[PDB]
Amino acid sequence: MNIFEMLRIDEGLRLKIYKDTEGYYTIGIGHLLTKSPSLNAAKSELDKAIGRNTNGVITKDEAEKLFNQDVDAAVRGILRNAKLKPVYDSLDAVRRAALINMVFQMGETGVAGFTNSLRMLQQKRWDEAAVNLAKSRWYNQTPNRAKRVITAFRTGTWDAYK
Ligand SMILES: [Cl-]
Ligand SMILES: [Cl-]
Repeated sequence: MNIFEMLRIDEGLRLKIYKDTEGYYTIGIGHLLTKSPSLNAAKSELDKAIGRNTNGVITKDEAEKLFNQDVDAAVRGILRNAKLKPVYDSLDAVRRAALINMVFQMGETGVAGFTNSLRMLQQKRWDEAAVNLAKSRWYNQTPNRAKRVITAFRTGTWDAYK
């Protein structure tokens, strides 16, 4: 298992513009287009991202390309963040993937806000961090996904995804 396969499972793949769990226009593999309520604004961002007049529909290759860029950006966001970097550096491979997943989902800013959880991860207090990670809107809004990511932090294995 790896970061790509993990996120492909959590986000799924959709070739036409759709609304995410929060109701925002998205496409492909969890690629947020805009938070704006307008479909046109969404279509405009899509075309700008792909480089062609899409009409709200992309190909698989196009979805994957956005996905590669998005994963790359998540990692780079973590490494550039003063709060996140040190955590990330302290973790093993599986747990690093869990942190990337969260950043992909909520943004660096969002994750950087889990101050207490981050400290616990850094200290390697797995069970404690898992409980703390669960006391959040994130867990309450997308519990199944949250549960899978939390298990990875807790156990250091991909069991939840197998
Ligand atoms: Cl983009
Ligand atoms: Cl969920």
